[PDB]
Amino acid sequence: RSTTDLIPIFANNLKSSNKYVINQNLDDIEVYLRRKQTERSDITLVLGALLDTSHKFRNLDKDLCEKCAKCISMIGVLDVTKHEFKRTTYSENEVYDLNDSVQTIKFLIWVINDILVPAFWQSENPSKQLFVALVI
Amino acid sequence: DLSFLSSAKDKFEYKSNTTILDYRMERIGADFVPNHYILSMRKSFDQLKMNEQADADLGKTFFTLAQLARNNARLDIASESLMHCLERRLPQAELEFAEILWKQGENDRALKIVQEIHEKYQENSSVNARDRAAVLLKFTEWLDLS
Amino acid sequence: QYQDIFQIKPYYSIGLYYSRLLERKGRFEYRAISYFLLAFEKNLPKVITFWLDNRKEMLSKATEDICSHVEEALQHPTYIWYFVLTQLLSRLLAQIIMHILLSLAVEYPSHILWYITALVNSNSSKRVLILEKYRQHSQNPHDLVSSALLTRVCLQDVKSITSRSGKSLENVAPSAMVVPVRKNLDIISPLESNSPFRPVVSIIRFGSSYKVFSSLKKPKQLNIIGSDGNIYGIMCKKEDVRQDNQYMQFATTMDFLLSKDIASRKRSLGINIYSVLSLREDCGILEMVPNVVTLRSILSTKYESLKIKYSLKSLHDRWQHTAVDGKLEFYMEQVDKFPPILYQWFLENFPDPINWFNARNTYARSYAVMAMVGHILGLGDRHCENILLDIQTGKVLHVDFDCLFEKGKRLPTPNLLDALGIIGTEGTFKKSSEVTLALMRKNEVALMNVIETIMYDRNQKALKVLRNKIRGIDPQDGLVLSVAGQTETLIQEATSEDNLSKMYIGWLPF
Amino acid sequence: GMNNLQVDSLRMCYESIFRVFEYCKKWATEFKQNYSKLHGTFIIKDTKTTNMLLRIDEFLRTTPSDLLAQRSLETDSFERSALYLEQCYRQNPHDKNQNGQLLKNLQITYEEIGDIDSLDGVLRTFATGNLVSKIEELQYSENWKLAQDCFNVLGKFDPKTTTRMLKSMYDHQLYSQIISNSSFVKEWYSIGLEAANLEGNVQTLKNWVEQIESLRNIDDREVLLQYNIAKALIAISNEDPLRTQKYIHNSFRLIGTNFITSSKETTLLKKQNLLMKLHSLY
Repeated sequence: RSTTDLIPIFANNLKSSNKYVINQNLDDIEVYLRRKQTERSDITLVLGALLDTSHKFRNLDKDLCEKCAKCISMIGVLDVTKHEFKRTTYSENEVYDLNDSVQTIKFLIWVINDILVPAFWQSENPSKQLFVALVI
Repeated sequence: DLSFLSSAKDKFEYKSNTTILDYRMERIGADFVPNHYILSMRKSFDQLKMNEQADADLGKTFFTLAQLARNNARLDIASESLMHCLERRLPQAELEFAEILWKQGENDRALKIVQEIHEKYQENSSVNARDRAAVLLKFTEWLDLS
Repeated sequence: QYQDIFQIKPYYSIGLYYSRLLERKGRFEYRAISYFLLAFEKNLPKVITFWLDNRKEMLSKATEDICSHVEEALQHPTYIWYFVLTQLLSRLLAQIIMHILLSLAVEYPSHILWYITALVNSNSSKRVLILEKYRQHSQNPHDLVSSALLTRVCLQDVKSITSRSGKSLENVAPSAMVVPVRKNLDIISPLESNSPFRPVVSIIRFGSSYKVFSSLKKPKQLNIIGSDGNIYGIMCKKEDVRQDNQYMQFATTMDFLLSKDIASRKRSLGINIYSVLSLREDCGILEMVPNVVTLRSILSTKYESLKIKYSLKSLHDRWQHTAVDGKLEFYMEQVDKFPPILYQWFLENFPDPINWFNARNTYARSYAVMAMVGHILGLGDRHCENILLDIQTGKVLHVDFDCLFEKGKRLPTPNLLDALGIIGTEGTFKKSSEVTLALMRKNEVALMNVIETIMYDRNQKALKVLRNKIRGIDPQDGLVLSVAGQTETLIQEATSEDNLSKMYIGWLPF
Repeated sequence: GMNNLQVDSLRMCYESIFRVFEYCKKWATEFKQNYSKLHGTFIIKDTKTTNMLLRIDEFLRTTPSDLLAQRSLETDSFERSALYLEQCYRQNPHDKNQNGQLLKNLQITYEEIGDIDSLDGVLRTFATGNLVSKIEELQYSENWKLAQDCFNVLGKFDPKTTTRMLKSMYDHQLYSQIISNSSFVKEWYSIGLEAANLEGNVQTLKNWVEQIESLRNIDDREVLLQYNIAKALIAISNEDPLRTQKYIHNSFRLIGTNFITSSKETTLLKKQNLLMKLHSLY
């Protein structure tokens, strides 16, 4: 209870990509805000994630995005200019696998760290993880 | 005038009847309310008959009504009829609605439109232009005192 | 109109206020002074122009006027004046205004010595590098004593900094960029408040000055890079500090420019903010924003070899090539012969277009903010690098100019037109200029007390013009050009078309 | 042959194409500031060769007319569903028929983003259309009222203009009118039922429920949300707090499936509508 603004925990547990973890996180989010706001008184990214929650679950598992929608309705509608933090760009990150062999190193490590990590981590794939072992 | 207008069937006794009523309208006194009522009557009178003659006149007629309507402040029928008169597409069916956008605090955008209309009137492409010179004059005193 | 109003501070809200419409019909001067001052605290430039200014009777009625100063100070928190205090403190060298020479230390005694030292940075213009100047120089030791009862470690830097500035007038050994973390930096700033409050004493400090201390530009420059903290930028170059009129007015007007919840920030046409305070009447280094780009070199690079590359290098020379019709063809042709091949800047610099809009919906804001109060600017012309077509961040900030200097008459660009908008800077005339002209709200003292005073310094009529603008913005083109008419009129006033043709061939128009 | 299936594979190929396009922008920006640090931004045979390589890769720009076809794929993604269409018109055609046929999608690009500042800032600036079209476009501008008059009477006195009628009218938020306009075809319902709820009368909104539910099989995504919204507001006026929960929950299940959308895609203040009826639902 002492921990005050603990949004990033929601950020991380909604970044979690599995049904049960997100369910338990999200219903917790509801039960949270209900009482907490009945009392009195970051706010953006819970909705920011819930967007993806519904969007991925907009072809799978109606109920998931249902609970998502219920909670966001519970949340509100967020005046635009104040408190809007939608991203601007990503990482194509020119890294020069060409000359500057140091940047070749940068290029290679970039390839790994970008996506190969969760791929090597979250994937449910035996053989690819074998390629993972070998080429990692 | 009405009972007459359903007693004159031929396009010569009704057509003459048009001049008859045209003079008849003179006496009505300069007061809008009366002109309003009478013109409303004859306008209902058209679409009732749906024939070529007042077919080809009712938009001009409503326009005549809106003329008084806005020299004494109501554009209801002005826009409520411009659309109609554009099926018969008068040479004023544009510039006077420009004018009605003009009588309000609006002058500038209606002015871009009627500067285009001043180009279209040097490009008169029309009758000898004395009456039609008056409309170019009409846009003239936009900028005359802008 | 004031007495029960402070119940609707009411100390004097009645007596002369009994005549609170006397002007609608110094006793009443000071009456208005105090009234407009406390116009919000029992829940304009008038005094700021009476500092240096019947006569016996009003002076008798100025006794309460020349007396209630510290009365307001104690009664007031008490920081409203502090903005004007700093604005004057950038050039610090009726008792209600006569008590102001020591006001620099007065701001320090009761409250934040941090913002006080921020102002001391401005006072270092004389401290480093008058009956008030010498008084301040003496009282600086007294100022430190009063702050006490590392104070000298917040005041001894002026000697070394003045030595450095003089050596600049006179790459590392002469400078030896020194002084790790201390009270502040070259990062002069808003010092924000309520209108949290700790911002009023903003504490952007300098971790380690970069030891390069070198730039050597065409005019004057000696800059450094980030060696101090999160971000920085400064150049201890040679330039008269008088131009900061525009600089301070912009940062200040940013307030009302962000006044209302969505009623002044949706479009939120925005340009630039940072504060400054020089070390001498001819030199200084201060804060700014990032992504520096060179306008004139960019004009050269637009189409390089024998093409839209800038050909106005003889701006100082072809100024005599100004002509009516020959230079009409010349400059109109140069418009295409320096065409806008920089339209790539955003769209290509912001590809996938998720980026194009990401800063382009603010580029709309900014290049609508090119005309906050524009056509009355009446300043000088843009020679080579005046504008800053920065990237990675949409903005615009003109280079220094002055007021009403034509000499060839210069006045009474096309590259900005065709590229902009999407196929032309058409939206720039109206789309958000509306807002840029829809200003109108409650600046009833803003423009006067700040900007009108600044224009007067650098160089009811203005108030009637303000009221006309206000009412006209609210109505359908008021009576004259006052809404969309005003937008188009201002556009055409700033851009007499064939004048770009018939342009002074020094600038080779666009 | 295939529609969405083929388009999905084509968009995956266009994602790879977009990756490649963005790659060089990400790349050469690094490259030339690395060459500038080595005293020679473009002053190097290798730098020129690199620029030539980039030009060769870009040579899949491949008839900016073909790029016009690719933009004519008209991505749900608004941003470059603009960018190359921008290019398609920008310098290239300036051709009266080309210009006119493009003006159609230029307005649709402003519609894709949402903010229609170019409706009068580009289309009406170039006077696209006649005086009738000018009057219609004028509505958003401070002139909206008499235009609404005519654009209502014409709807009384050509049904496809009736939908535009209801849209503009509803856009003056004047639900208190559309409740009366034609309370005594399909696209109109979204307009009408909203007012039929908003004004709040247990007698006309009964009638709108009756009118909607009689339809064959709506099967349509729009109207059902507002239908749920309404069919809630019988119980509230008849005091059964049990079932109101059921209908509002079903409202969630709808809104949370179809109208709920992609993650971010440039949409901020226009999401409001969709999210704000949700807020009020809560």
